[PDB]
Amino acid sequence: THSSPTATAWEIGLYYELVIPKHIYLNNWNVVNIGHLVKSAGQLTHVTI
Amino acid sequence: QVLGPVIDWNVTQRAVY
Amino acid sequence: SLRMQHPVPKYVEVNMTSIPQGV
Ligand SMILES: *[C@@H]1O[C@H](CO)[C@@H](O[C@@H]2O[C@H](CO)[C@@H](O)[C@H](O)[C@H]2NC(C)=O)[C@H](O)[C@H]1NC(C)=O
Ligand SMILES: *[C@@H]1O[C@H](CO)[C@@H](O[C@@H]2O[C@H](CO)[C@@H](O)[C@H](O)[C@H]2NC(C)=O)[C@H](O)[C@H]1NC(C)=O
Repeated sequence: THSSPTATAWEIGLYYELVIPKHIYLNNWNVVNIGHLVKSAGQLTHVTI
Repeated sequence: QVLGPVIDWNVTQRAVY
Repeated sequence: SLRMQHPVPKYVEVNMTSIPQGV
């Protein structure tokens, strides 16, 4: 906004985005599906939920 | 149309000695 | 002379547990 050899001035525009939480969850586990093998009419088959 | 197998993830049930 | 190898018994303990629904 101003530029002398002994003086300066600047302006900065900052925009902020604050997420407001509804609930916070701390003690958490990841799921790992393993399933089960089934041997049916000769064929081996992997079964999963 | 026959009834098929049942699975219940019980290890103790499938023990072989 | 006659060298031989006689088998002698031993064992290792192995515990196993289940995983309900396979999860
Ligand atoms: C898992 O399998 C075992 C073995 O089939 C079950 O344990 C038996 O339960 C019966 C009663 O329902 C007892 O009479 C037997 O003595 C038990 N056997 C042994 C080796 O412990 C067990 O109930 C099954 N189900 C679960 C959920 O564990
Ligand atoms: C692992 O478990 C086995 C069970 O088979 C232990 O075997 C026993 O070892 C002792 C010697 O300390 C023998 O006197 C017993 O007869 C064995 N028990 C059996 C065959 O039922 C073995 O010692 C264990 N190993 C370790 C490293 O702890």
